[PDB]
Amino acid sequence: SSGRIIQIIGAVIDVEFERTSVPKIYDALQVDGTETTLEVQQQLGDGVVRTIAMGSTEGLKRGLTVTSTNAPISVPVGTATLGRIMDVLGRPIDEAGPVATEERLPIHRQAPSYAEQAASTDLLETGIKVIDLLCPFAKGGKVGLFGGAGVGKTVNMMELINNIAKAHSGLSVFAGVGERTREGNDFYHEMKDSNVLDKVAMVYGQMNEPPGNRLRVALTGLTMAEYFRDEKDENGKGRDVLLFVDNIYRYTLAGTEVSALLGRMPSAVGYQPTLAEEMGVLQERITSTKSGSITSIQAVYVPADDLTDPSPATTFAHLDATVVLSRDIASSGIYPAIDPLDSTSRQLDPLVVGQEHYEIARAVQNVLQRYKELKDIIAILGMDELAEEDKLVVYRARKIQRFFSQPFHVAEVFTGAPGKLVPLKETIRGFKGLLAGEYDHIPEQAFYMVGGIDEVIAKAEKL
Amino acid sequence: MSSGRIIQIIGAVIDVEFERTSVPKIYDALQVDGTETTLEVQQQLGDGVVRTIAMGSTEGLKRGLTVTSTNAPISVPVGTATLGRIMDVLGRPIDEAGPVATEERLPIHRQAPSYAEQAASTDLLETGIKVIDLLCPFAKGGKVGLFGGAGVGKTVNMMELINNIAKAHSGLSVFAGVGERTREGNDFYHEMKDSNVLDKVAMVYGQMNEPPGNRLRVALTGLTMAEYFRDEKDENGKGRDVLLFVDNIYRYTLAGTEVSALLGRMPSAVGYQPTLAEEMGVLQERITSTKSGSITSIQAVYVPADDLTDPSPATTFAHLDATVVLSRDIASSGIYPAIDPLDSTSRQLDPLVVGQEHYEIARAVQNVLQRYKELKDIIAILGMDELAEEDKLVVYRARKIQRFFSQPFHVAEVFTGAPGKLVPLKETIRGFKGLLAGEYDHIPEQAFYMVGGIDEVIAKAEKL
Amino acid sequence: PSEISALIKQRIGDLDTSATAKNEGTIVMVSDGIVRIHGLADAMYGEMIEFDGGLFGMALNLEQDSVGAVVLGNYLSLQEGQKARCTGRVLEVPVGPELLGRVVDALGNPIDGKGPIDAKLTDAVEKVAPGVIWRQSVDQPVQTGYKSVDTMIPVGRGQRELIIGDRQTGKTAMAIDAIIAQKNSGIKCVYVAIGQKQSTIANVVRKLEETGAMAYTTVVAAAAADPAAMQYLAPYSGCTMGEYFRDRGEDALIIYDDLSKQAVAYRQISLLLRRPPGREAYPGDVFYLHSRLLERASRVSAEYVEKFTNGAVTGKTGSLTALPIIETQAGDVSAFVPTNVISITDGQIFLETSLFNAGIRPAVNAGISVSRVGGSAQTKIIKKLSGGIRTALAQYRELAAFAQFASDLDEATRKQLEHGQRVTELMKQKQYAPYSIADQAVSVYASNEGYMADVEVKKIVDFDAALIAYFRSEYAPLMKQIDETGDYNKDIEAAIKAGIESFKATQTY
Amino acid sequence: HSRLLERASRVSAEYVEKFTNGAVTGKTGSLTALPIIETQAGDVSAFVPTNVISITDGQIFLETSLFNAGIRPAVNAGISVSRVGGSAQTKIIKKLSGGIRTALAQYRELAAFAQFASDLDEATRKQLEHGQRVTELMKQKQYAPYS
Amino acid sequence: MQQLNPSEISALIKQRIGDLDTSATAKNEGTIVMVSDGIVRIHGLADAMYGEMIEFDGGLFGMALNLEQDSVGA
Amino acid sequence: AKEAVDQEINSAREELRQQVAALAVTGAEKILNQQVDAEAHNAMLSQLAAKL
Amino acid sequence: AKEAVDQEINSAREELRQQVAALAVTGAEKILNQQVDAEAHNAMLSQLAAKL
Amino acid sequence: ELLTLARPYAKAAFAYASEQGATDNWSNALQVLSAAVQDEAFSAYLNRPELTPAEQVKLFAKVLGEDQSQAVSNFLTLLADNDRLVLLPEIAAEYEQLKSQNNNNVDVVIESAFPLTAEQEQLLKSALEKRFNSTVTVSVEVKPELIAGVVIRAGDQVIDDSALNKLEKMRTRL
Ligand SMILES: Nc1ncnc2c1ncn2[C@@H]1O[C@H](COP(=O)(O)OP(=O)(O)OP(=O)(O)O)[C@@H](O)[C@H]1O
Ligand SMILES: [Mg+2]
Repeated sequence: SSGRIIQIIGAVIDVEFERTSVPKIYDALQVDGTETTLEVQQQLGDGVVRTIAMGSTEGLKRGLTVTSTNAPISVPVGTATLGRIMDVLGRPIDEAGPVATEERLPIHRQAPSYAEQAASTDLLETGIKVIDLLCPFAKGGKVGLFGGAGVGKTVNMMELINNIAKAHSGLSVFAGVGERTREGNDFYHEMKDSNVLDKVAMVYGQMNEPPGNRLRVALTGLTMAEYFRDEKDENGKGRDVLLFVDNIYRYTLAGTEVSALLGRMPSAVGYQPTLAEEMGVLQERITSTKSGSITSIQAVYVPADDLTDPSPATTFAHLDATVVLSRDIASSGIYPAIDPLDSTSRQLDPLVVGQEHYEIARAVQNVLQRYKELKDIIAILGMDELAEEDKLVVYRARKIQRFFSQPFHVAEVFTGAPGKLVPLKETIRGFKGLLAGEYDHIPEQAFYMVGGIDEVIAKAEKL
Repeated sequence: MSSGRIIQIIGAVIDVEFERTSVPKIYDALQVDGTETTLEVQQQLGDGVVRTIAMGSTEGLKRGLTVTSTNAPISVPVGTATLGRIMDVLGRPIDEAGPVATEERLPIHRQAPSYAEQAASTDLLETGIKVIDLLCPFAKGGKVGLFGGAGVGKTVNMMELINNIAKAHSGLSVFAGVGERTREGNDFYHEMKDSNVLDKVAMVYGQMNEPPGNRLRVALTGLTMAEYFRDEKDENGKGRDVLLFVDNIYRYTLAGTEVSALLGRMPSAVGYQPTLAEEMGVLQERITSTKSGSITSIQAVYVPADDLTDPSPATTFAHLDATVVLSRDIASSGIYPAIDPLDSTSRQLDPLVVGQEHYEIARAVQNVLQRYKELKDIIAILGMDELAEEDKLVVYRARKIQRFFSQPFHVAEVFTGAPGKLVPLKETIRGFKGLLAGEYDHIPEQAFYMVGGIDEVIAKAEKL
Repeated sequence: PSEISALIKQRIGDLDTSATAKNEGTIVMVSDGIVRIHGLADAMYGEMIEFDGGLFGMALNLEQDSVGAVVLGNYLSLQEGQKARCTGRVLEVPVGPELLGRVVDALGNPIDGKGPIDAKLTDAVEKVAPGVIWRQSVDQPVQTGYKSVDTMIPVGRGQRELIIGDRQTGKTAMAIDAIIAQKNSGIKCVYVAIGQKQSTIANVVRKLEETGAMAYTTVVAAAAADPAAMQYLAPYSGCTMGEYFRDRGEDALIIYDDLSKQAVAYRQISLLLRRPPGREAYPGDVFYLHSRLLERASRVSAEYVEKFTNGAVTGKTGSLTALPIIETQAGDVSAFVPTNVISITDGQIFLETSLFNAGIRPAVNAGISVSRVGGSAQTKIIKKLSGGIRTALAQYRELAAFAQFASDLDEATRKQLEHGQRVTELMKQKQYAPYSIADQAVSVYASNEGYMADVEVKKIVDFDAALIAYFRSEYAPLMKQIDETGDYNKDIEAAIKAGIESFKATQTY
Repeated sequence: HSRLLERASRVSAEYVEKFTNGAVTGKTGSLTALPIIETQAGDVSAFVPTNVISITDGQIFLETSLFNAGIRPAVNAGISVSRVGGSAQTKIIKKLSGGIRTALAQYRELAAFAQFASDLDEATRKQLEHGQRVTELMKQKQYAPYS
Repeated sequence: MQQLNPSEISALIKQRIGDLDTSATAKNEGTIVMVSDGIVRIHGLADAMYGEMIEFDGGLFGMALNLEQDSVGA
Repeated sequence: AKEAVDQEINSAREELRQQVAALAVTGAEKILNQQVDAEAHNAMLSQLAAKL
Repeated sequence: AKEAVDQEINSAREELRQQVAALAVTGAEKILNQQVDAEAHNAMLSQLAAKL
Repeated sequence: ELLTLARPYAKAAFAYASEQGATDNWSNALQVLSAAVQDEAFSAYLNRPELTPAEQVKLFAKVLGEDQSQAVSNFLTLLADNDRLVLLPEIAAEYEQLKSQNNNNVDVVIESAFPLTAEQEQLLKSALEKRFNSTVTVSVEVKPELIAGVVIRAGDQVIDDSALNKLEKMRTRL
């Protein structure tokens, strides 16, 4: 009772079976010639099925026998994968020998039930000025990184990685999704020289494989994160784990590719109508739970800097912060180079962050946005013709921008790789003083490339 | 033997089979056996197969169920008793006050009026509202474009129109609610009732809670009602001349797009039905006057997206004859109605239509109102006394004009006391001409406000 | 112990009482919760269908030879060959006041982990609006605790009013806060959530529980992890529960979430049925789809109430007010779906991104937001006192450009500008802080009395709060009486003004 | 396009060395490619441009009017960038390019007021003059490359 | 496969079962098959010309548009 | 809190019944499988025919 | 308190499990009531299902 | 679908054969040709692209032997012209449906766990006669994997006595 190759067109495959013996959806189909594998997409009656090829699309012969597994796609999981890089099938692609474990789990579980949402919202700190002041995180949150091409975004993620690793036994995981493999290799080696791989797991989809593979890498990473969170350690509560999405947009595009060939009609942009279904399927399995939590970071690309179409629209209905990188702030020499005026979080709320921090954020928003709108007239005439009012405002804004300059903990070579991870409370103190004007008598340079008030004062005194 | 059985059902479209020796024609009426739903032949699919639409909900229905025909298009009750009655598209009472009294039934469809019956003359309807009566006179058997948002007294204006046409010209009134929202419909009913005018109008609503076919055919329903009343001859012949009120014809076009899409036919340039102009016309040509009787139309018009070049308003203007627009500011200035006497356009605005002197007078008024409008900004900014005293005279005279164009309404009598005043031309004309002569530049603006003819104005002025 | 053993045995002996001669079908084709089945010649249109796995399905396309039906539960469990079976019934869900404090599925199945629900009554989800003859006008107001809202945009029991705006604009917050204000209204409320993150859903749940108002309240949510059909039908079910009380002569409020989203789901479903697409892939009936839903909510003529009750109740009249929400792309109104929506509601409210970005909380643009129901949806006193705000806000919004200007302009313009700036700021408000109509009343009185036309703008909110507390303490019986009735009387205004001038004389702000 | 450009990159010396089966050891392999995309009315939202941009290492753009402004070549530095950065530049050129980029950014900043050099700041005028000079410095003929 | 020809009609099929040729007086008279919106698909007129006026038992006229292997659209 | 306790009690009280019933039906399946009575086959088909 | 009461109630479900095992073997005869008692004795012979 | 396409041809064939009473002959021919098209070899030989309709028609005549008719040949010709040869068996099936309903006979399919005796089969035939049909066509089937009982299917109509009852009790308990 083995099926055969009956029709192949590009990325869509069909097989005949004996009508009594019919494979169920989402179960693997074994090419009897090669290692290539097929996933069920829909059952075409008469023992006819439609499938997508996991692996190469070569060597294919009409009328070649193929067998099944009668079971969904399961790959090994567990601590025997940390610091190893796997394919979409969980095989060693790092030539580091085979995986050590046999703990294999399927990849199409259901979203966690309603009753098991973490009954309370949480918060996460990063020790980073602009973020922990203006982009708060909930443990279990959803984070978007928009734009940024004159700076090392991967450097930023790796900084967060060192943040969480030193901050918690909670490990980390990244998934290659349409990965610009140059940057992927760079990240791999730089994490390598960081000597931090024990808390990291690697799967790559690198713009070279049938769309299904790049679709499913996301599920793979999801599954790894799930299981790893579920390992309740010595207490009954496992570690809270972190995820890295190479790009959500490529996840959308993976399904977008062959949707029409699937017989699916186009959507409002020509897209796949199952867009929202798969999107929610993805997101709803990323939450905080009664025991443990899982959060993720999503490297976001924006087409032509346009957000007013479904592809980012659907995503936005699932994130919790919109970190939008800034290019000319990098041109201003700022290390993080993150815009301080557009990035937001839904987490900016006095009830969750306290009142003082919230109101400080309010005031800094106001001062920065007011300074921006005076740029033109300042250029036209000069500082003098402005009233004495807002001169201190200009100085304070400039000092704020300097204060945001945070030397990186892990670049290994940008300023010596010095970590700051300053407490939120100390930064609150410093920005409170600056808003009050406690130090509105010092050149902004003293606030540059440093952290708390102690560093600023020491720098100002040394010079 | 006309019983046919259901063969296929999707959404609202319905398919039946019949015997290849007895096949109903298109637009025939099918009553489902054992239920009160009705089917409408759209296109013969051969093999005794017909594709039709349903009229209402479609639930519980199952294939192979027998359905009969009528061998004829839809017919509804018509007659004198139809006034003060609200029926569906099928002409079936929904007021829940007994069945329809008449036994007279007429099919909904008929061909376009004959070229021979187009009356060889074109004259004007008399109204007593003193504004259209000068600036945008209505033809006899014309189409009046109406625009503006709600809350400006649209219902009120319709009230007064109905009152006048029924009173002087003994006109009969028919109103069709295309895509109606129930609440305002009920309010309009209660208004029909309190203001003692319900007894003279025939009412049918199609709600936006119904499949499109209902909404499409209420139009032809009311149309046929009007046709029956007009062709109903009076003593010595000469059946009445009647007015027709229809809401949001744009909704009509939208419902046409609906049914065309449901048929699985490709869209049009914007995406309307490609046949749009066909139904638009079919609506239009049955709106005219004849050698016997006449019909005139009032149609609520909404311009989606403010596109004067959109296909739907473009096709509308192909049949529009006069345009009337309603203002928000003017009403806020306590002037009622709030008709902008500067945007309203009439095809009938020609010395060959209203006569020579009337035409010139109207043109002069338009000039004065313009002139003052561009005066306004300077009056605001650079003061008032920095201008030509003739320009100031223009200002005062235009203010008098605006104060004067509003008037009490006989419908306003029950509203706020103050019984309205009916006024024809040849006094409005004379009074306005005298005002243009400046012979009344010795009187405050108040005598012109909430008042009838110039004789009344002078009476008040002397008494003021 | 042995109790259940007897219970299970006695229940069992009640079954296999006969052999059924049912008519059913079998599976031919499956794709994405969509199944083509063969057989079942006789079938109700839109019949709910059962399947060998215990799941259920909704039949839409009755083609001449087969049936297409959509999975209601979770597919990926069905294979061709398995046999369907119709229920001889249409889709039906339970209702009942016991549903309060309960959270269920769009099918009406508990999700609160509170066990089964003892609903004595179930009803078909799909019905028709009552006869237009059974409509009587709207006069009873509905309170929002939002001075701008309750002043310029009155809301009457049984009216359809639309909140609309762009994204992350607190629209959800607007709905929920409006819900909160129903401590004293005596009405009940239903929240319909569509395609949402269970996290957000649970946060709303927890917050409501903190308010405790989840006792005259019921809520159902079609989250983003749910079958599209579930989401599509859910608002109709919510409408069904509302109509329950409405037909009981009761008055209530319901709220939708993202009718656009459920429209999207319906688009996808229809598309999978190989139906002819419309503009932007939207089947035309979307207009019909929404409209047949919205009109089901209104305020009914008490005569209809009486006749339906068959004498059970005679005094009151039922009502149901509809508060839907639409999210927009960059504040467009020309999009097909919103365009359809607009002509349906009895009034609309916009949210402007910049205002909230400018920190204007709430960020409503009154400049275009209207309510064509007039003052009939306000109380007599508010009906009286709205006009000052109306005209001041007008004048301001025409001539607000002079902010930096008026260093040489005429004084009257300056005074009117200050008036406008102050009153504009007056509406800035925080969530979860509803204003009683008495609070709104004292604020408006102080406004029109100009007793705030002498204080700096930066502390207007502080001024107001202080005044609020001052009256609340000193003159509690007065506001008591006010919100008991809501009538404007010279004695009342004299007492209010005396209190105001005392406050000014007394402790400062 | 993906599987096309994906093939273009630089490899490890070990990879090729084993590929050559040890025939070569020292050198490492590399390959750079340049694709050309033609625009309609300079639109960027076009489908193929959208894709290719999403793929590439970065944009290099040229504006018509600049070629018509005599700017030959007519590079638009306002939008063309490389994620690679100075890492592929020698010490000296990276050392120098900074103030150049800064001046270009400044001049681009004051574009809207470029037609009103009568009431602005003097220092702003100096920045504009510097930008003008460096702009003209970016002119070059054809077939004439520079050491 | 593809949709049915709008010319495969049980009557016509049975007729060809009786005999294939001599259809409708060498196709001098045509019988209507498909009806929608002033557009008529007709079976059985090969003598008919493209662009020809078409007489009707209804006393009306038809315009020849599509001469096809099995049927004619007008 | 107390209501939560009650709900948990009820959840366990109902849950146990499910596995109990599963065990019972497995036993019933075993008994029917050991049952090899085609006499019962004849009797029951005759019974249905009578019901028919 | 929840943990204590649930753990002890759980501990009280095993004697109840054996009880209802007997009682479900007893209920296993109601398959005889499923029929018209075409079989009414096939179960009393069988006790091989003594599981849990 | 495919049945939908087959419909009209079945109608025509049934009408004609009934009008000639040769319905049995056409049914036999239909079975023959259905078996024929079932053959992979015969089809592949038939679908060879170098064959005008005449080739396939005469091939069908040959494989039919001395059983065809001029109406048969015309039918084959017309189907070959539009190449509807593929969906022939469904046409045959519908044709059987038409003869059954026309003669008012109903065909009934019964599966039993144990094999049956003609006594019981006649009893059931009588019983379904009391179900008020004209005549019945019984096709029995042994299904010992079914626990017991006889399951009877008349189109959409089904009656059960087997394991399904148990499934019902389990769902009931839950
Ligand atoms: N008046 C107010 N004062 C303080 N905070 C407020 C106020 N109004 C709203 N917010 C805050 O703004 C946040 C965002 O609003 P909300 O999430 O309701 O927008 P939304 O449009 O519902 O989002 P989405 O579009 O994702 O559904 C809320 O978390 C709420 O706490
Ligand atoms: Mg929301």
